[PDB]
Amino acid sequence: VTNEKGQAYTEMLQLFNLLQQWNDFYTAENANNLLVACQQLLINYNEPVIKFINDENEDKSLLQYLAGDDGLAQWQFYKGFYNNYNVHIF
Amino acid sequence: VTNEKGQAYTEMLQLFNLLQQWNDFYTAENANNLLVACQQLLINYNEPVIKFINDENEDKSLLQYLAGDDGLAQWQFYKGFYNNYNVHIF
Amino acid sequence: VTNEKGQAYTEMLQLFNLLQQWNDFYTAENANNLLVACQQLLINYNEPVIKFINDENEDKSLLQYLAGDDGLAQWQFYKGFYNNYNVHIF
Amino acid sequence: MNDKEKIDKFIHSNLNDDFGLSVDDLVGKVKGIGRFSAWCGNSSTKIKQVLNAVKSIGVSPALFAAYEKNEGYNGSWGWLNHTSPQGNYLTDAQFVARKLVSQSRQAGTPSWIDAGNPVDFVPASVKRKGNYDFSHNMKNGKVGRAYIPLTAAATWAAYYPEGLQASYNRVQNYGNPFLDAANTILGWGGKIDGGGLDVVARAFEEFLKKLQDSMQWDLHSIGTDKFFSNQMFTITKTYNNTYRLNMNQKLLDEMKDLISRIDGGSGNDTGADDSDGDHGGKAGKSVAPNGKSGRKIGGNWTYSNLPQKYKDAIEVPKFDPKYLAGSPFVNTGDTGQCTELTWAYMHQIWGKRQPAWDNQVTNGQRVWVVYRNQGARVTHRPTVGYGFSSKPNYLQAMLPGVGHTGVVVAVFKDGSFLTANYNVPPYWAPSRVVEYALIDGVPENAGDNIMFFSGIK
Repeated sequence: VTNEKGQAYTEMLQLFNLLQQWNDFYTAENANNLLVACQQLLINYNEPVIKFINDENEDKSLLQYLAGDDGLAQWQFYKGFYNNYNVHIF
Repeated sequence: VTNEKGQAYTEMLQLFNLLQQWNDFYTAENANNLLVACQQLLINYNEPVIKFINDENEDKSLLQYLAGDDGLAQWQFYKGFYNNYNVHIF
Repeated sequence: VTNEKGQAYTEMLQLFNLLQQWNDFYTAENANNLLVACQQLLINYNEPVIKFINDENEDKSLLQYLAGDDGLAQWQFYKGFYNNYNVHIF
Repeated sequence: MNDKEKIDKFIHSNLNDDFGLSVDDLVGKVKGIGRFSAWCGNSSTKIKQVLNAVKSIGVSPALFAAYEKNEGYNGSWGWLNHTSPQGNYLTDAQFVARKLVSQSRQAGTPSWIDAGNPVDFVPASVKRKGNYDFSHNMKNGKVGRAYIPLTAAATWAAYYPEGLQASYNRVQNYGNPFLDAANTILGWGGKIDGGGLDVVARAFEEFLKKLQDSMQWDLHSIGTDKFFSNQMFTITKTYNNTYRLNMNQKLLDEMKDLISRIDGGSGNDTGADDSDGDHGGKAGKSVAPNGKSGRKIGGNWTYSNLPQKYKDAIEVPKFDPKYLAGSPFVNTGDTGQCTELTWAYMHQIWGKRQPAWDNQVTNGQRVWVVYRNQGARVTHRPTVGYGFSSKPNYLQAMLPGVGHTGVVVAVFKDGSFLTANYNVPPYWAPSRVVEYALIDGVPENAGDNIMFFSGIK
């Protein structure tokens, strides 16, 4: 049980650091938005997010793990997510 | 199993949002430090942190849950923690 | 008299520069708070502050000069000071 | 680049500038160099710890390493020359990195005179130009802001390099800290120089491909020569030599749904009578879907900041947090979710514990199915006291496959309605803050995009 809580904290920090590369952190509001966006990704899309975190490929996309290879599905997911959290997940 | 990972993600976000009230987020460096500090608190002091997160008292102190009612012990803990993470936990 | 005014301005600049090492300056509000804090220290604790400014020891602490070697007294002083000015004086 | 251009670009670089060198590039290059040799024992692991620590504090590993190489090793001094060591190698490196970051942001003036050997030889014209550059051109967090105030050698190196010579300063020959650090970083291979729109395009290309996919299926003959339609397209004879191509309504819905809703478009699911049937229901007021898809025409107000006219129009009791207590969403980590408000508020309005799940994932778009499976009616009419399920684009639904849910608390003569919601901006889960939003009516052909369900009786 102790390992599982430690792993969840590591997964959240890893996802946050990856998404931070595509998100401006100048404002405190955006920093809060990315934190909320990461916790909603881990709660609703755990298996996709864990695959994305553990992928060592330079061209890896979280959208591919979340919506598959269909660009229109990826776009519709991204647009819905960005409207809700103001966070980039490319 | 699914519930435990969701709960650890919620506890992390709740602790981060509480500690954010005492920590300036203007710099990206401070944001990473608070994320690491919250993970280290939940990994090493899970039971105290869960009590603090679930306390509805306005005057609740995380230091009281971590070091007890002794102000010198609370100060020694706070000083060691602040030196290591540059994070306020009052 | 001319020397005394020059000395007080040097003491204020020296204290401000020392305390600046422990205080994030990103915001104008924090810069204003440190200015007021340094003046209140030099007005109410001149002798302790002058000893701290003239100490060449790497481990020197302004709290030791203000509250003595008792860690609980140093904590109580620091907590009251930080609450009033939002400034670190370790 | 001449030496003056190197110094100028270097002092104007950010204190955290990597200079094109990673921590891994530096670890091999700093072996044998002063304190990296004496304190870290040339250990790649200890060197990486120091360089990562200074980087995390906001100081360039390349700048910190270049400084140590040029300054040299004195056992009595810490990583910053003329300072005692502070604790162990790592603690001292972190202390020096914090001092450099503080100094760079610090109020400062160039140190025109060496404190140890005070000779004023620098022309007042040079001092004025250097003071102007340092105060107006050199922003906080720059390399020059960290070093120019600390020493006269740094000030002379930046604005009067000839002052480093004993001829000019009348004391001794000084090293050039900026040129030596710049040359060391360049020698190491470091360099001194001083949005989903495509996704939109890919989406359009997919739609074009989707048009191809619809066409893949073979047509059937509708009646005789007059028509030849399938389920997506109609071939209708126009004249002896003419056929006009119409499109089946399904096709328009098939992709039109894709435009707004990625999956589940409209299921033509069993609905409710156009008649309000208030008698049929427990109570409350309803309005017919009026078209004008629209969306939230105002909202996210807490009860305290809700405009009085909308507050007066609320026909349901104000939400009481006591209904949340004992919530099944607390155990699942779903505290403050829109489904939790729907469950608790419908429990308050209907007086019975409402369903949270049906052995499937329950979310904003599907919660109406959970209630319907328990005998909860459901309708396309926004009805006061009824829960709603909305796929993305509707009633604040932002995520495809998750949707949004809440309770209808008022309906207006223009067909607009007020909703009570959780997990919407600015109060995301797990805040449990009730937010009121005005919605612009309902599209006539929304179907399962928007469903309005009652509470179980």
